Amino acid sequence: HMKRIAIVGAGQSGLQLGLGLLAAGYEVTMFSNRTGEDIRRGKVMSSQCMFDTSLQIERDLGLDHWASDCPTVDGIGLAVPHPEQKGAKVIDWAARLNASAQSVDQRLKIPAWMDEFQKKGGELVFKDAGIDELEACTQSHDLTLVASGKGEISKLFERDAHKSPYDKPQRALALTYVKGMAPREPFSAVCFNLIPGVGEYFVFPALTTTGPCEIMVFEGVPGGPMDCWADVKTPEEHLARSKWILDTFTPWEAERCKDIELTDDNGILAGRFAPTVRKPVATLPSGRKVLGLADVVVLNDPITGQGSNNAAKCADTYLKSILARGDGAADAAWMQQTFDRYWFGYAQWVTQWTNMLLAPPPPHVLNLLGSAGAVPPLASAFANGFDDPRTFFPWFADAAESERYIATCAAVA
Amino acid sequence: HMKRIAIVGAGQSGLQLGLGLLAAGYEVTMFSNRTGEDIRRGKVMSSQCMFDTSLQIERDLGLDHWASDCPTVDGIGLAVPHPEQKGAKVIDWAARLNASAQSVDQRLKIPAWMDEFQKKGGELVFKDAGIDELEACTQSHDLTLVASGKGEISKLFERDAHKSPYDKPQRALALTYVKGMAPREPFSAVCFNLIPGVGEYFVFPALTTTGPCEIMVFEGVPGGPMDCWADVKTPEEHLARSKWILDTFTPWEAERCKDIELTDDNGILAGRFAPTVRKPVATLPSGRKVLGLADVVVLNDPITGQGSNNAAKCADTYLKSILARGDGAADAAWMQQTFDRYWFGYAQWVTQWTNMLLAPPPPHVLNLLGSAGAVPPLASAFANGFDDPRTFFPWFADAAESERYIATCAAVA
Ligand SMILES: Cc1cc2nc3c(=O)[nH]c(=O)nc-3n(C[C@H](O)[C@H](O)[C@H](O)COP(=O)(O)OP(=O)(O)OC[C@H]3O[C@@H](n4cnc5c(N)ncnc54)[C@H](O)[C@@H]3O)c2cc1C
Ligand SMILES: Cc1cc2nc3c(=O)[nH]c(=O)nc-3n(C[C@H](O)[C@H](O)[C@H](O)COP(=O)(O)OP(=O)(O)OC[C@H]3O[C@@H](n4cnc5c(N)ncnc54)[C@H](O)[C@@H]3O)c2cc1C
Ligand SMILES: c1ccc2[nH]ccc2c1
Ligand SMILES: c1ccc2[nH]ccc2c1
Ligand SMILES: c1ccc2[nH]ccc2c1
Ligand SMILES: c1ccc2[nH]ccc2c1
Ligand SMILES: c1ccc2[nH]ccc2c1
Ligand SMILES: c1ccc2[nH]ccc2c1
Ligand SMILES: c1ccc2[nH]ccc2c1
Ligand SMILES: c1ccc2[nH]ccc2c1
Ligand SMILES: c1ccc2[nH]ccc2c1
Ligand SMILES: c1ccc2[nH]ccc2c1
Ligand SMILES: c1ccc2[nH]ccc2c1
Ligand SMILES: c1ccc2[nH]ccc2c1
Ligand SMILES: c1ccc2[nH]ccc2c1
Ligand SMILES: c1ccc2[nH]ccc2c1
Ligand code: NA
Ligand code: NA
Repeated sequence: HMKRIAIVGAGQSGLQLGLGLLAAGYEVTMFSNRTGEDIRRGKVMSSQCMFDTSLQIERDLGLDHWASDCPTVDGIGLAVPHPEQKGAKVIDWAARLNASAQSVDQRLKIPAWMDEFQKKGGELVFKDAGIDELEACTQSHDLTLVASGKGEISKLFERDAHKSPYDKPQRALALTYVKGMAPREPFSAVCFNLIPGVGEYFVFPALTTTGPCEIMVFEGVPGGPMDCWADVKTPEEHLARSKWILDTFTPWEAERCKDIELTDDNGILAGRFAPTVRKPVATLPSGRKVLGLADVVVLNDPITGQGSNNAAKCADTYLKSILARGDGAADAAWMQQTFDRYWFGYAQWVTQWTNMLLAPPPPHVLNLLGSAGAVPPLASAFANGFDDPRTFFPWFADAAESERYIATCAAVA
Repeated sequence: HMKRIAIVGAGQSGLQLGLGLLAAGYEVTMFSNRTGEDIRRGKVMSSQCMFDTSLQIERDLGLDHWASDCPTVDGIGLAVPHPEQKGAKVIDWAARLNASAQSVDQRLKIPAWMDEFQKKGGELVFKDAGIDELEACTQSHDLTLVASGKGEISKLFERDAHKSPYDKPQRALALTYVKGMAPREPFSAVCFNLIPGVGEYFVFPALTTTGPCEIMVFEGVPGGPMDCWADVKTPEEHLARSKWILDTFTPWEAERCKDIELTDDNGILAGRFAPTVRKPVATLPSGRKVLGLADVVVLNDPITGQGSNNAAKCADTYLKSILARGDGAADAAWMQQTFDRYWFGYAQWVTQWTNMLLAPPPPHVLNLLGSAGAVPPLASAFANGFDDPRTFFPWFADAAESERYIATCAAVA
């Protein structure tokens, strides 16, 4: 009678997909390796800035439960320190987003969606799932998906070397969730601070388990002055190192932080990983097959702020493919084509752009970013491209095309 | 109080946009150069095969008025004549679409949407609009759009030479709407017949003013054996020349046509045009500005079946941009950014792919099309790519990437 879907991994993409499937009349089994409460009170996992298109995917499913309470992010700003004048910027501009972005802590969203999943009839099973659970799921369900993010079981899927130009981390990452930051005026924004040869500091308002906050995101070229977390062993030390980066590299941002505190002692993170794309179909010892979802198959560095946007868009594409398939077999071909539509239609572009941004920038890029400060339509294109990075091609990557786009923008300024 | 939008040109994109704007509470003025009835009873304009994503845009607006009555197109087929054996094919395969396509004659859809537009409160003005009407609209409306398709006033917009690699027609076109064709079994499809060095014949079921039909689409390399319409001066002669092409080049299709008749004497068309992209902002003598929509700014050869899909997607992107803008100015910068989002996010890919397909194919393409006949997942990717041609990049265009995609497909077959 009823089609039955198993999802291993209770994360953003898995739960969005599972909730959509329940609403469409499927039976859904989901495995989680943590309780909701331990997720709420555990370490942060991301900075999860979702732009309008991803937000709308959630709205269309009825899952925008924090829309009113979560602060809106209304623009993007970009600043570059002056090579000469201390504490001055040589580039400093901003542009409004055509529609707001929002960052709802996954510590809030994932547990609440787990609650909703059970209320809507999903079967939530608690276990650190392994091969045995995948073998069991594939015998009792029409389709089994792995949605375990950066978890170890994700390595069941073969690395796709041609889609993975990097095999090492390209940035040392850290997150710091704080209260008390002076609000940005006259509108909120993701404040991008690009430190040439050193790294990046991004900061924006968000909602966490103690209410509204701002999230500080730090990325450092490995071995550089912002690869600076190895000796940090306490929350107090993490807050202090966060303020040290701002004092040292972005004193204009330190002026907003004279009174910041951590939201909670678990509102901190540091780590690193190599960008990786994996093949989406994994074969179990039995010969049965499972399909990878979102970060299991496409894992990008957070520098472009796309992971949670990718997660929403991936789960949307997979849900649409399931609903269209009907009673057709969920075989390896269908699985692969489902991933291919996500990859070739969308994620290949997000991934190529993110991987290029991790490398040292060519000269036409500096000209582009500086020109944006004098050409508001170009600044606007930069800001709104974060909602659909396909719109950056080819002009972000090619000098001649970048000059042509600057000219188009200047002509309507 | 109310924002007011003028649209010059009562075509598919203009009417979809106008109806969406009325539903959102805007005042809309629209200019048409023909009455609804003369459109219904006049010459056909297109073959308007719309794939699922475009169909869903219409559904989401409540405009899928023919969904139940229009025959569904459930797949794509590809056939290539054998160079040796007479009347045989060396390639002949098909694949199912993940969701049906539909072709509702614009002679039906445009007049019915004009009726709906008036019923929903739009102001429909009948005049062959010129500069004077654009000058008048721009004084009395917040935003004026030109949606006149292949009409002469579209030339108010400057040709974009960098986005327009062609300045001459690349195919001699013809359309023939017929009754009596044997239905394709066991499922309907767009039957692609590629005649190397000569042209293309496509055929699929559709709905017109006399009910269900099939549409024959002919494209001929200029000066070749299928550039064969210049001496056709009557409907009877047009039907006969249509059957001659099938008898001569695709006798397997002629077997379905032993009993075909025209749906009506105006169910025929022949012509040609150069693919053209235009700059989207036009400046009137007064200095006020107007924004071009759909075929006014991006006009592709029909060979890839995308014009009406582009029209729906363009009007969707423009409607979303208007709704997000609120009371912000509809200035040249906003106009340009609205087009840019359509172009860089979507249409640049449809356009580049369509323009490459008009040129003689490189060897890796023949290998790809032949391999699809032995690799069903690749045939499926080919078919479903017509719903989002971004999914064809880069593997349709690059030999090495084409070989990699064939390998991915063969591994899950
Ligand atoms: C520092 C940092 C900052 C980021 N900032 C942003 C940002 O600003 N914007 C943005 O869009 N993205 C951002 N991201 C990325 C984004 O958070 C992720 O890409 C997103 O969470 C991916 O969703 P997912 O559903 O694939 O995985 P997740 O949401 O991580 O879900 C995976 C879940 O599976 C569980 N799991 C693992 N193994 C198992 C197992 N064996 N059995 C059962 N369950 C298991 C895990 O516990 C976890 O809860 C950031 C990431 C990092 C690291
Ligand atoms: C032979 C052929 C086959 C095709 N087959 C397909 C297919 O299979 N699939 C597909 O998706 N697309 C196909 N197309 C393309 C598709 O039909 C068009 O791209 C689509 O109609 C574009 O919509 P539009 O709204 O931009 O223009 P239209 O829908 O053409 O609307 C333009 C309207 O503006 C009116 N107008 C012109 N000048 C003025 C003026 N001065 N004042 C007022 N009104 C004016 C015109 O009379 C017309 O009604 C085909 C095209 C051709 C020529
Ligand atoms: C170019 C522009 C700005 C810069 N700040 C520090 C180095 C450097 C180089
Ligand atoms: C190790 C790594 C990074 C650092 N930045 C400043 C001091 C320092 C030490
Ligand atoms: C939005 C945009 C870019 C970003 N980089 C890191 C976090 C983040 C959020
Ligand atoms: C994806 C594809 C086909 C399917 N048949 C039953 C469930 C299911 C999921
Ligand atoms: C966002 C993130 C990193 C970047 N490096 C250069 C531009 C840029 C934008
Ligand atoms: C193109 C290539 C490499 C790059 N690194 C940062 C921006 C950028 C653009
Ligand atoms: C992020 C977004 C767009 C961009 N264009 C050039 C560099 C770059 C970085
Ligand atoms: C290659 C394949 C098929 C063909 N039919 C006619 C010429 C030709 C060339
Ligand atoms: C002119 C053009 C094309 C043609 N195909 C067959 C005869 C003929 C004449
Ligand atoms: C669908 C797909 C391709 C096509 N080429 C011409 C008409 C047509 C319809
Ligand atoms: C597009 C953009 C801004 C606008 N303000 C009023 C109407 C309108 C349309
Ligand atoms: C559709 C239309 C034209 C084409 N030429 C080669 C492949 C192909 C597909
Ligand atoms: C790449 C380049 C040119 C082409 N002509 C027909 C198919 C095709 C693909
Ligand atoms: C149409 C669609 C996809 C394609 N891949 C190679 C040629 C070609 C034509
Ligand atoms: Na300043
Ligand atoms: Na046959």
